[PDB]
Parts: sequence; C-alpha cells; structure tokens
Amino acid sequence: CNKQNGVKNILITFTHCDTGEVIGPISHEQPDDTLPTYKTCAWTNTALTNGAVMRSASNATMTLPVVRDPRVPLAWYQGCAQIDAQVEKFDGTVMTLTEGAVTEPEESDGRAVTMTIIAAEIDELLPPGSLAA
Amino acid sequence: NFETADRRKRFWTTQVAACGQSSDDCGDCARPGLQLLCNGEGRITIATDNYVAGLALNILLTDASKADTGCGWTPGNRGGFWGDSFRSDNMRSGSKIRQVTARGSMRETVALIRAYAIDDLKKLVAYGVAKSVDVDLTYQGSNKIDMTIMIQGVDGNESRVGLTGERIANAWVWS
Amino acid sequence: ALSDGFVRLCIDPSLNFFGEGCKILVEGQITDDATAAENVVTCVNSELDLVERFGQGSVLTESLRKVFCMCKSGVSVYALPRADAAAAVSAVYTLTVTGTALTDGRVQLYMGEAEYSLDIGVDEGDTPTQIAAKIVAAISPDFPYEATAAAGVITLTARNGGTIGNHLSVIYTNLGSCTSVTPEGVTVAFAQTTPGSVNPEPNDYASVVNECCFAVYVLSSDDTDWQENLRDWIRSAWDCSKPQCFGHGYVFNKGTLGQVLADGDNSAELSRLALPTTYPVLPYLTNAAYGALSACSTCENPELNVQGQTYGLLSCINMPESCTPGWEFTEVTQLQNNGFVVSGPATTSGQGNFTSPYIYNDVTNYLRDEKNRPNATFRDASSRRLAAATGVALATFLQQFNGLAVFTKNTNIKTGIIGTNLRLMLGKIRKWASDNVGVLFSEFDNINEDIQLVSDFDVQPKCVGQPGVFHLNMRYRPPVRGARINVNLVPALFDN
Repeated sequence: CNKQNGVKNILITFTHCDTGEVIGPISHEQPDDTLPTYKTCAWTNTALTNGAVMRSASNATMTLPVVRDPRVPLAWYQGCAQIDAQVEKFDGTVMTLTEGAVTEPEESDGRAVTMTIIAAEIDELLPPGSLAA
Repeated sequence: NFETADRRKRFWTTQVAACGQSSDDCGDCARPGLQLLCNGEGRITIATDNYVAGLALNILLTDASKADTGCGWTPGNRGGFWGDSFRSDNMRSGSKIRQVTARGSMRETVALIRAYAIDDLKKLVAYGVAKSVDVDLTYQGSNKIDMTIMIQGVDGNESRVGLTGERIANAWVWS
Repeated sequence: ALSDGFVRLCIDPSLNFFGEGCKILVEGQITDDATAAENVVTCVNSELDLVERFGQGSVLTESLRKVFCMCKSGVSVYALPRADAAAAVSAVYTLTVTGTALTDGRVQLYMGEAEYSLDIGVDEGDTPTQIAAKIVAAISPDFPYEATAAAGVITLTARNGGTIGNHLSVIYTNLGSCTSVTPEGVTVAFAQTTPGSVNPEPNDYASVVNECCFAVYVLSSDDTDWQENLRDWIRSAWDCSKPQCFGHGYVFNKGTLGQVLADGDNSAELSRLALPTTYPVLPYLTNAAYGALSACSTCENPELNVQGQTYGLLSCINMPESCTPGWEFTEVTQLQNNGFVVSGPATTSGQGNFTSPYIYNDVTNYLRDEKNRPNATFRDASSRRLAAATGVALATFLQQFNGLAVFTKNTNIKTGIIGTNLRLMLGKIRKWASDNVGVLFSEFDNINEDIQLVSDFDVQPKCVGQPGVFHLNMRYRPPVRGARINVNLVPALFDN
C-alpha cells in the first residue's frame, strides 16, 4: 500500500534551554485530519520585468500539528525549547529536522498544538529508486 | 626618407614548446622557454616572434605577492618579485591563479579560478599591448575541463578612422 | 581552594601541561652508561633528564633532541630504548693532519649536523702536525663518535655498534683562497677503515606496546628487516579482528637509485623517506625531524598536508649547500611516482652556504591493491589520518542508539513509546553524513546508494539471526586536492 497519502510516525526530542535536559525521541499522534506541510528550498524568487528574478535568503520551514503529550509541560511545545522532529509517511519518504526553533506561538487549549519550525535545512529520504543524486 | 621610419626593435620572447613537451600517463603538456635559431655556420640566435603571447605566459606562470593571513609565511616564499619596487605604473607583477582554495562544490571553485584569470590578464590592456581579452571556461565532467584565452591585437599601421575607443599605445609589436 | 579568605568563589589549579591526546614513540639504540631499562616504554620529560637516562651521544638522545626542538609543546613523547646486538662491531674513521702551519690562522670543521661544528685558532705559526690535532679537545661531547687523538692522526669510532655508524661526509676549510685567515701549508685527509657488522632484530612489539594507542612511530634505524617488523605491527593495529588503535610510522632508506627503489614493499602503513648516497647530514636526524613535525605538533587537523616551504620546513636541520643537486630531476620524478618522499633545500644558492631542507610531497608507500589493481586511495598521508578520524567520529555518533528500543515486523510505534525503526535510523545517519561535507568528506557521487542499513534478520537465513543487530555499509571520499585545467591560448591577430 504505497499510494496512501498519510503520516505514519512522528518523533520529537526536546532540549530545555535553561537546564540542558534532554528527552528521548518520544512518539506522537496528530489531532485531526490535516497533514504537515514543508518547504525545503532556502531561496526565494521575486518576479522582475521580462522574465528576470531576484533571490532572497529565506529559510526552511515546517508545520507540525501534533497532540500534546500529557507528560511534557505545555511551555516546551511553545518557544521555550529546541526541537528535533522526524515524520515518516506511508509511502516511505522520511524527512528530518534538527536544531529547529518555534516561532510566533498561538494560544492552545491544552491538547492541540500547531508548531511552526524553522531550520537551516531539511533532509529528505526518498523511497528506493530515486533519480536525482 | 624611406617610409619605414619606426626604428623600435624587439627583444627576446618566451615561446610555448621551446624545450619540447613533457609526457606523462595523464597527458601531454608543453614546456615553454627560450628558443635558439641556428645559422649555416653556427652563430646561434634567439627568436623574438609572438611578443604578446610570450608576455601572457610570463603573467600566468609566476606567483604574485600572497595576501596576509595572520599566521605568516616563511621569508623564502612570500611571492612576488623584488624588482616591482622600482616601477612607477602602480602595479605588481605575477598572477594569483594558483592561490585558490577548495571552496564549496567543485563548480564554485572552477568559477573562482576563472575570476582570478580575468583579473590577472586584465593587466594586458593596462600596458597597452592588447585592446581586449576574455577567457571562456567550460565544465563537462569530473576530470575533463578546458579553458581558452582570447586576445585581440591590432595592425602596425592605422587603417580605420573614427574609433569609439583609443588606439592602444605600444602597438609597434602589432599583436 | 578551601582557604582562610572565604569568598563566594573557590578555585583550584592542578598542573601546566594538558595536551595528552597526542602521543609519539621514538625507538633507537643506547649505550652502556644509560640507566633506562631496555625494552620498556617510558615517558620522556624535557631535555634535562637526557644523557643520564639514555647515555652520552647515543642514537636515541640525538633523535630525541631534535624531536623536542621541533615540537616545543602540544605533544607527548615516549621512548623505547634498545640495546646493541651480541657481536656488534663499531665503525672506525680516520682523519690525518699533515704539514706545518707556517702562518697564523684558524681551522673550522662541519660534521654530521650544524650543532657539532667547531672552530679553533691555530696556536701560532710553525706549529707541527702534532700540536695541531687539538680538534679532539674541541669536538663536542654529544658527537656520536669518540676521538682518540693519536700521534698525528685522530680516529673516530662509533659509540653504537651495527650498520648505523656508516654515514659521513666531512666539509672543511683548509685549502683554497677561502682565507678566513686560513693557516697556509695545512691539509687534511679523510678515509674509512672499518664498517659496522650486526644490527638487532627485536620482534616483541606485541608485548611492550600491547593495547596502547600511539599516533606516530619514529624508527631511528636502517635495517630493512627491523622496519618490516614495525610495518607488520602497525597492520595489526588497523586489523579487523579487534578494536583498532590506528597509527603511522616513519622510516628512511639511503643509497643509490637502484637500491632505494628495491625497498618498495607496497606498505600503506609507512612513509619511507629517500636520501642520496652523499647526504651531508646524519640520516636519522632528518627522519626524526620529519616525524616530529608531522607528529601532530601540526597535524591536530587530519586534513592538513605537511608539504611546501611553509608547512614542511625542517628548520632545526642546517646543512651547507651541496655542489650538485644530489637527486637529479629525472630521478626525483621516478621516486615520487614510486611512492617515496623526497626532500631538498628551501633556498637558492650553490655557494656552500647554509640552508634548510623541506619536503616536496607528503606521500605514503601505497601502490596497487589487495586485488592487485592500481589506485591512489591511500596515496596521501592525510588519507590515513582522515580515515582514522572518520572511524572515531562515526562511532561516537552511533552511540545514541545504544539501549534504544527498536521495532521491526511492525513499524508503527505506539503513542508515548521511545524507539525507532530502520528507515528512521537510516534517515538520521544520512543527515550526519551530509553535514560533514567539507570537513571529512567531499560531495558524494550518489548519496542515495553509498549508505545502506539492513537488519541482521535480512542477512542470516530463517531462525538464524540475532535480535537487534544491524549492518551499516558506507562509502565516502576525502576532499579534492587540486585538478588540471589545460589551457588553449589564442592571439587572434585579425579583428572581428
């Protein structure tokens, strides 16, 4: 079953900034029917006149809606801790992020959290039989 | 008097393949140097053809002064030439193409090498030997890479009128 | 720390030297008076302890003196003294002085290395050959040779037996217009009378250096069999049958071109240094300098290459300029193509003035392969250092999977469980490998095919594998040290 568009495993690893504590790669589950969205190219093109373009720095962004683990303070899920995430889709694609940070957190009711993460780069592992190197 | 009024002569000139080629398993390369010409009764003499081409070789095949690093260099190999402290044209001799360092992917390093090559041969226009120079470099694989240098010369006697630019001085070498 | 002046903070220093992560081992002969026990590795402190601990003018002391003078600090030294063979003979050299000094002047000699040079003034005019030969009273004690000062002729006898005492070529000023107020009418003749006989062949490396890690091995000898034993030991340190200690060795070979090329045993664990038959410096002194300079006193960065006039300058060695290059250019190319290391002067002159040597190419003695194919995988010495660094660094990274729950045959991990599966593990490793591009690897040709992870259940047949064992297969490539760009000049005399 390789044509199913869905998420299989979500692993996160927090790192408290003020105490250096580290929590193993706990697993998570998603709150609703939405899926994470990704952006892996760290350059943005602006449209000039007559087909030209302009490049801008930009970053690599992630969006990870996940159910809060009842054994971790809600603050950690917001911008009070480092994050290291991994998402494994059903088809086989695996995408890893390290040294990410949360930006502009919004209020949450205690169960559903929608983290927005940014990192230098995101590594993608395509299923067997890729074309590009 | 006779129309051949230009009395300026031409001295020795380094030439490619003067001392033959050095062959190795990787490929064949030239060994530039001075050329000896022989008469019918001995009396050897040095050749002086292709002045600009010979001058270009001197620029490329000579290390220029190395940039300061904060750690320093041994006095033997700081680069440059001690005779450049007397010239008045406000320039230093040699080239820096050999001082590049492996940076990023191979594509970036090759691009940097081309930048240095233009920045070194640009001195030719300053002296006035040639009116324009450009280098085209192509990348086609891991091990095969080529570069071609194009120089533009002029004839000894002016023929065209109404040039946008200027007639290069020191054009008596006609190249 | 705990003191009378109570304050919010307490401090506690312990000692000065701290760079114990780098080690070097020096091996050589000793003399009778040495108090150090033979065949026992012992740490070496500064030069004060020398002489007494290893004898006066012994081979080991001279090698150690250069090692300390090159690496002032940042490395830790060790010594492995060895004793002479049972029936070793000592070489003897003769230096006869003739004529009567009929003018005031001075005599100066250069032997072995600049540190042993002497300069004395002829007592006065009309001093015969016997009052002369006072040179014996001037020769420095550290010289490995003993002067007897016989009647009119001075005899030099090696302080250590074996073939190690068969290398000399003297430079003097007692003739010609080099009138450093030279004493007119004096001459000197140099000749050899007896060579060395027997060298030791220790083979107990597995017992005295057992399970101890060293970075650079230095060997102050020229016995081929002795060097071969060292190579075999190093292989064992790189073997796959046990945890590895890694390391690298430095040796030298001296003789004509035909002789030197005959020592190419195709060993990637050694860096053989080639010298000519008329080298004006004692061989092992140069070898020690090269080893010490590359003995991590500069190579804390594995990527660094010890070459050129800037990084590969053996400053401590001073030798007068020779009258001929020694290694003809047609011979230098052959030695480099055969995996040898060649050194030469770092400055230009032919005057007989003083210069220093530097190293052209930092290359091991690696050629061909186990399957007999030719390649340059371990050509540069930096490859060996980088390979060791990758092995250690990679092992540390994988440590985080020790004691971690692993799920196979059902890849869905329950909520709240701390674990991982094959695909997630492979993805994490790929992230580490890519980030190190430009530090330990160059860009991979195909990163999707040069890394593979398979559980042991997929290798062994049914009901034979073990639970929780993986096989990791990886291929990499060190950085790129240059490339060739053939140029095609064009003057284009015509315009447009």
